[PDB]
Amino acid sequence: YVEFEPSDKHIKEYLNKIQNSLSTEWSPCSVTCGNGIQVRIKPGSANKPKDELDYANDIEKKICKMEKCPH
Ligand SMILES: [Pt+2]
Repeated sequence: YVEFEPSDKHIKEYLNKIQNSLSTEWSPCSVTCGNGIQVRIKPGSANKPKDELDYANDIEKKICKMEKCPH
């Protein structure tokens, strides 16, 4: 059945996109309408170099919901 949840592959793609602004503050929502994701570096991982961020443990993720997508 369709999951209707964001996928890890897609969240990782977003991480690539916003990597220059990635911080311990929540990122912008990945979408301007519908459902997307926001990500941030976990506060306890702020000291880590970019190349040692573990997806599961060092990155936090939350669903964000914008207004319905228009036709
Ligand atoms: Pt929104």
